[PDB]
Parts: sequence; structure tokens; C-alpha cells
Amino acid sequence: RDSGSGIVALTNDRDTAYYGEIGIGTPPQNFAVIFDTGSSDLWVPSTKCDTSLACVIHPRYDSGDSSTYKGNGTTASIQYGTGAIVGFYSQDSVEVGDLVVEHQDFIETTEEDDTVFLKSEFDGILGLGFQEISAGKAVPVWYNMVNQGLVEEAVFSFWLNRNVDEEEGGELVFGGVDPNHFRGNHTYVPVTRKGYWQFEMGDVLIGDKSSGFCAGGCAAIADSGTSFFAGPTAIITQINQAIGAKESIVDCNGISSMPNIAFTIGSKLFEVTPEQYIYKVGEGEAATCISGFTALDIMSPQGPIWILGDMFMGPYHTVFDYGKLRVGFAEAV
Ligand SMILES: *[C@@H]1O[C@H](CO)[C@@H](O[C@@H]2O[C@H](CO)[C@@H](O[C@@H]3O[C@H](CO)[C@@H](O)[C@H](O[C@H]4O[C@H](CO[C@H]5O[C@H](CO)[C@@H](O)[C@H](O)[C@@H]5O)[C@@H](O)[C@H](O)[C@@H]4O[C@H]4O[C@H](CO)[C@@H](O)[C@H](O)[C@@H]4O)[C@@H]3O)[C@H](O)[C@H]2NC(C)=O)[C@H](O)[C@H]1NC(C)=O
Ligand SMILES: *[C@@H]1O[C@H](CO)[C@@H](O[C@@H]2O[C@H](CO)[C@@H](O[C@@H]3O[C@H](CO[C@H]4O[C@H](CO)[C@@H](O)[C@H](O)[C@@H]4O)[C@@H](O)[C@H](O)[C@@H]3O)[C@H](O)[C@H]2NC(C)=O)[C@H](O)[C@H]1NC(C)=O
Repeated sequence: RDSGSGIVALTNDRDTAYYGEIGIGTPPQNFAVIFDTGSSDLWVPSTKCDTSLACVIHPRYDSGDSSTYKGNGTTASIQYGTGAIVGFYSQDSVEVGDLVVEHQDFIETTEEDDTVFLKSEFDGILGLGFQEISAGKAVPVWYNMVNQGLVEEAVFSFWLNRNVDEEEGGELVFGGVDPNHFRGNHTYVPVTRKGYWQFEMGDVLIGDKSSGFCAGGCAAIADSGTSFFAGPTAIITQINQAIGAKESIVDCNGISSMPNIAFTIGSKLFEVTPEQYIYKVGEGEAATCISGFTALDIMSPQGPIWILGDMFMGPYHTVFDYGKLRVGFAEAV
């Protein structure tokens, strides 16, 4: 018997990535998978991938051992940074949060860029975005969940633990919201373009006044798969100066003197402190403090795009409300 809580416990790897276990096939084949609101496919290493080290060192899906496996074979290609992942589609049963999602299309990977995925603790990615941005326009896991009636509410939500010393890395809830992990109300903004979890954002404040560049209305995406913030160079440039910044972007030891950065979502200020937006790769005084604000210029018909990753979704409990097409943020506890 498999039903029906919808809870997934998340592992936190040095605040950089969050992953949980899913099962594919019967009998189930277990994979560590990042839950990613920025992409829409499910993919895992395949037994048919013999030229990439990542597939060889990670657990691999074997269709010959699944009695529910149904061949497809449609090829697909997904760019990850400079390289890419490549594979073909298959169908099988997927168990996420003890919900058995029947006939799920997913990608068996044939090749993986070893620079990103060789030393990953996770094996795959479970995409939680919309169908429009799936490689083969596959029906995403969450849509099948909704379609099979496996959830009481048409929302899913994230608690990401930012304290890497604790034992709970985080928690992802399919079909509800865990009231233990936020305080006060969520602020809800509607989805502006449907493929991405995308909404309208206001002006970005450095210290107490305006960056000007987003005061006319920017676009932004909640992407559980990214750690760092990414936004237009025109704003990132100003942030770099007010912080003392110099591949990456460095400083340190002046964190407490830096200003808070604040995003204006739903006519409210969501503030991020230096402690929350500076990443610390070291530990002592040979430590390396790195800025989480990376420059990235992508257009959309709604304006230049901000990516708000785990550094934002950590302090701000995030609800993805599919039934009302809206995203909500609340102060996390
Ligand atoms: C190899 O894989 C690729 C990648 O997936 C296949 O190419 C894609 O296949 C999908 C699925 O057929 C295509 O999406 C559909 O497009 C339809 C036309 O827009 C649309 O009606 C579909 O939306 C409905 O269904 C989903 C749920 O899908 C169920 O049924 C399919 C059948 O295979 C399964 O794949 C799923 O697991 C699931 O069982 C709902 O979420 C959606 O809201 C729609 O639901 C209506 O219909 C349901 C009954 O069908 C009913 O239950 C609902 O209440 C509602 O009335 C879906 O978007 C996609 O277009 C296609 N890609 C391309 C580029 O064409 C490829 O076909 C496959 N190849 C082989 C050889 O198998
Ligand atoms: C945190 O968020 C909460 C929202 O989730 C806030 O509480 C809500 O506040 C609004 C506005 O004050 C209330 O909405 C109004 O309620 C009246 C009366 O509702 C009653 O009658 C209707 C039938 O007409 C019935 O369906 C209801 O069940 C009630 O019996 C409506 O007529 C108005 O049009 C309007 O919707 C919400 O009711 C209220 N919700 C809750 C759960 O309290 C809360 O104030 C926020 N807190 C802070 C600090 O901002």
C-alpha cells in the first residue's frame, strides 16, 4: 500500500543544493533528485549511458528490471551551462512522497556533462515547472499528480533549512503547506507567463534607496534548483560596488558593514541581509566569502528576468499555487 502523505524529506549539501529520494519502476529503483521549479522534465542516469563518468558513478535506471516500463525512445537535449545532458524518453511509475504517479514520461540520460555532475551528491532532477518548457513537452510529474487525484490541494511548497549544521535539510510538500515552517501570512503574486514560475516584481533596493533599473516593473522566477540570485548586470553592478566586490565575485570580513538588499513583491519589502546573500566557502581566516548576486541578462515579453534561488527561498517559505496560478512567500521558521 502506497498513499498518501505527499511529504519529501530534503538533504542539504553545503547550502548549495537540496535533493530527495524518488522511486522509479516496479520494483522501485531509488534516485537522489533535485526538485527544481526552473525546469519541467524528470531525468536520471540510464544503464544505456557508458561514455559519461557521471552515469557510471551514480545509480542508473534499468528498464529491463521494471515490469511497468514502456518504451518510447524520443530523443531530447538539455543545456546545463556550457555543456548539456542528452537522452531519450521512457515511461514508468514514479513514487514521490509515497504518491505513486502512474505512467510518467521521463528522460533516461545517454550523456552528462562531467564538470557539473561528476561530484554531485544528487543523481537527477525532477522538474516542477510548466509543460511548455519541457524538452519533449512531456506531461510533468506534478501535472500527473493533479490528474490522478493524488493531492488534496493544488499547491506544493518548500522549506529549505539554511543552517547546514542541523540534521533536517528541508522539506517539500506535495498537495499542501507545512504550517510548522512559516510565520505570519504569505504574500501572493499571480503567474505572469506560464512555463516558468514567473511573476511581476517591483524595484530592488540597495541599502535604503532605488536601483532604478527595476522600478518600472521587472520579471522574476522562483527557482528551487538554483542557489544564488541572478539578475540584470545593471543592478548587479551597483550591488557589487555597495558591497565591496572585486567566475565569481569575492570579499569578506566586512559582511556586517554591508547593506541589506530588498525585493519589492506584492507591494512589500522582502529583505535579504548580508549574512543571507554572502556565501562562505572557507571556515576560519583563510575562508573565502563570495557574493550570491550573479549577473545574467535574459529578456522576456514581461521585461528582464530575475532568478531567485535557494538564498531567497530559504528565508522565505515558498508556496507554488498551481490551482490559482500564483506564488506566495512568507517569513520562514
Ligand atoms: C514519447 O514521449 C513524448 C514526451 O511525453 C510524447 O510526446 C508528448 O506526449 C504528451 C502526452 O501524450 C503530449 O501531451 C498531451 O498533449 C495533448 C494535446 O495538447 C493534451 O490533451 C494532453 O493533456 C491532457 O492530458 C494530461 C495528462 O496526460 C495523461 O495521458 C497521457 C497519454 O499518454 C500520459 O502521457 C500522461 O501520463 C497522463 O496519463 C492532463 O494533465 C491535461 O490537463 C489533459 O488532460 C485531459 O485529458 C485527460 C485524458 O487524456 C483527462 O484525464 C483530463 O481530465 C483532461 O480532460 C497532454 O498535454 C505532448 O503534446 C507530446 N509532445 C509533443 C511534442 O507532441 C510522445 O508522444 C511519446 N511517444 C510515444 C511513441 O509514446
Ligand atoms: C493574513 O491573511 C488572511 C487572509 O488569508 C487575513 O484574514 C482575512 O481578511 C479578509 C479581509 O479582512 C477576510 O475577507 C473578508 O471577509 C468577509 C466576511 O467573510 C464572511 O462572510 C462570507 C460570506 O460573505 C463567508 O464566505 C466567510 O466564510 C465569512 O463568514 C468577506 O465577505 C469579504 O469579501 C472578505 O473576503 C477574510 O475572511 C480573512 N480570513 C481569515 C482566515 O481571517 C488576515 O487578516 C491577514 N493578517 C494580516 C496581519 O494581514
